[PDB]
Amino acid sequence: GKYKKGDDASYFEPTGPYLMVNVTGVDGKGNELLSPHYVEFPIKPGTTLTKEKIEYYVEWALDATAYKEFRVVELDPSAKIEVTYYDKNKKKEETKSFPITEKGFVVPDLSEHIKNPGFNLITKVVIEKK
Amino acid sequence: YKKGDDASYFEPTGPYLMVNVTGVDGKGNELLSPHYVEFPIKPGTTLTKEKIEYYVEWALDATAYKEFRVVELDPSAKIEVTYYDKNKKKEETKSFPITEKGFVVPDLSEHIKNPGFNLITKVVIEKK
Repeated sequence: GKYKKGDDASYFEPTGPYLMVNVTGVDGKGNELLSPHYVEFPIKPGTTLTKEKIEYYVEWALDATAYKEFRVVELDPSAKIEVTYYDKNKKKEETKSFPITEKGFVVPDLSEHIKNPGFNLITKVVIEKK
Repeated sequence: YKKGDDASYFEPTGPYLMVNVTGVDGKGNELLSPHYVEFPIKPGTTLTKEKIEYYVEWALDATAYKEFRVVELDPSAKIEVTYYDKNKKKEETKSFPITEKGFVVPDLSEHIKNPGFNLITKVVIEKK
């Protein structure tokens, strides 16, 4: 490609829990500047993900694009981290949502159901150049 | 490695600004009929009215009017980009007005590697 997202990034699917960032970067006046690029970051259950760590993960997800030099200004207040998996026991698909807060929430261990759950972050973020 | 020197004899492989300019004098007599030039651009750049003015002046340097300066730009000018949305399977077109504050060049990577940002305008030019 002309900008192949993935310097070295794993060629095969992740072997453990990961955070998937899919943000759309916008300016203040509501103009879309950057379309969502797929980016993965491994995470560990037991970790606490706060709003500040989320802000830094999205700034790092931009470094994978042409907007590598932008900083996060403001994260959509309604963003949440969602995870979807199939529960072995009940036999249904289930989805958990965690809100992005200052105190934060702890990464759950869903390994009993899936070894590599995908924690999804899909929002808009106002970004500005450094 | 950035975005290319003297520019390609083929189609660019990165975002680029296509400049289509008609140069007139202070009386609207036409001096230069539509003249086309390409400039590579980088997503994330803020394109202001003043920057556009400089780009059109540079566009004139490859013509009999290289010694002329841009005096006024048509106030109805706009930058438009047309691409094919890969999610919607349709043609999409975005317009950006030329203003003093300007606008930030979007990255349309998800849909097209080398989008062409079209600038069609008429400008008053006068010898320096």
